[PDB]
Formats: sequence, C-alpha cells, structure tokens
Amino acid sequence: GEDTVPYERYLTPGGYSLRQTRPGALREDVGVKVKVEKTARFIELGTSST
Amino acid sequence: MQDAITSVINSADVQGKYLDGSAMDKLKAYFTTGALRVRAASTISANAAAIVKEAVAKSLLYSDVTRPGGNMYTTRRYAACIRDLDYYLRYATYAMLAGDPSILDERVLNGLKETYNSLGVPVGSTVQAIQAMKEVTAGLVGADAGREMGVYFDYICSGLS
Ligand SMILES: CCC1=C(C)/C(=C/C2=NC(=C\c3[nH]c(/C=C4\NC(=O)[C@H](C)[C@H]4CC)c(C)c3CCC(=O)O)/C(CCC(=O)O)=C2C)NC1=O
Repeated sequence: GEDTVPYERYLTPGGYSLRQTRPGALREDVGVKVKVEKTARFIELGTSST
Repeated sequence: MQDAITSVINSADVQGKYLDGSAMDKLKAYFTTGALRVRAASTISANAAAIVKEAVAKSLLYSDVTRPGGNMYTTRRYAACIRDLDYYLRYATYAMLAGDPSILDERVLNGLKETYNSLGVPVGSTVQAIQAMKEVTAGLVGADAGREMGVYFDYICSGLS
C-alpha cells in the first residue's frame, strides 16, 4: 500500500520443504515424536541425599 | 590411617561417584612420586640413629636442658628423649610413604600435647629438636625429598605447638 517494498510472504511446500527439512535447519520434533531424556533411576537412587 | 590412594577413594565414595579425571590425575601424581618416596624411606631407614643424634647435637646438647634442672637431665630422661625423637622420625617416614598426614594426627598428635603438658616436657625445645631433625634429613636425602619430609615434620611441629 505505497509505503513498503514487497517481501516474500508465501512459500510453496516445495520451497519450504527444501529449506527447513535440510539437516542443519531441522528441529527434532518435526515428523515423529521424541521421548523424554531422564537420567537412570539407579543413578538417582545412588546419590547421597534426596 | 589412609594414604593418598585411600583418601582419594574415600572422597569419591563419600560423593558416591566413580573415579573421574581429577582423581585419576591425583593418583598419577602419587604414582609418579612413589619411587622417590621409596628411595627416601630406604635412605632414612639407613641412618635413623645418626639423624637423631645429630639433631640432639645441633639443638639440645650443651644447653640448659641437659644441665641440672632441665627436663632432659637424667639418663632416664635422655633415653626417653631419644625414644621420642626416634618416634617423630619414624612416623614422619611413614607419613612420607603414605603421602598423607592422617597417621600423624591419628597416632602421634592425638594426646601428645596433653601428655607433654602433664609431664612438664618443654614443647618449644622439642619443636626445635624436630626442626633440626628435619634439617639433617633434608641434608641427607636432597632437596625435594627433604621438602616432602619437611612438610610432615612441619605438620608434627604445628600439631605440637
Ligand atoms: C608415637 C607417638 C608418641 C610420642 C611422641 C610419645 C611420647 C611420650 N614421651 C614421654 C616422655 C618424655 N619425652 C621426653 C622428651 C623431651 N623432653 C625434653 O626435654 C626434650 C625437649 C624432649 C625430647 C626431644 C622426656 C625427657 C620424657 C620423660 C619424662 C619423665 O621421665 O619424667 C612419655 C611419658 C611416658 C614414658 O616415657 O615412657 C610419652 C607417652 N608417646 C607416644 O605414644
């Protein structure tokens, strides 16, 4: 509307699939689940206090 | 009574942790110094009576304490003084071999101040005698073995004072 130069508002799924799902650009939730990363309970029980 | 190895293991066990890299480095330091500790212990076991009699010849002889009225006067008191100095040199050798002064405050410095204060034994004169014993054995075994002997001799003098 006569104040701003344009900018890339929409991608195709091909272009977004190109840029985001590359391995360095990737997150780690994106497509299958990730399980929780707790420490082992025998290490937690073997400490020196609750 | 614990050496450097047993104290490292006791720290890692009171933590409940395994032996990490700092404990490995401490044990590597002890396993590098151990041969020097062994050779200094053999050299000190060679010359027990000579180091003791040179310590008395440096500090306690020809002073007032061997004269009448002194606490080192009689032959019984002289023999007990030689016995006490032999104890200090023997336990300093043990603490040098272990690399930990836990044997000194477990078995020398436990009731020693109260014993010497009940008997009337001068603590400053026996501290000077232990210092001369340290000086003689550091002249005997060299610079760094004399230093690692003198740290436990200074431990005995600090706990006695
Ligand atoms: C292994 C650890 C350990 C130590 C060190 C030890 C010391 C010790 N030293 C003693 C006496 C003594 N200690 C001394 C020593 C000294 N007086 C001096 O004037 C000098 C400054 C100094 C010698 C360098 C003397 C003279 C006595 C005899 C006191 C007496 O017979 O009245 C006694 C009185 C009992 C007895 O002679 O046999 C003990 C228990 N006991 C121990 O279990």
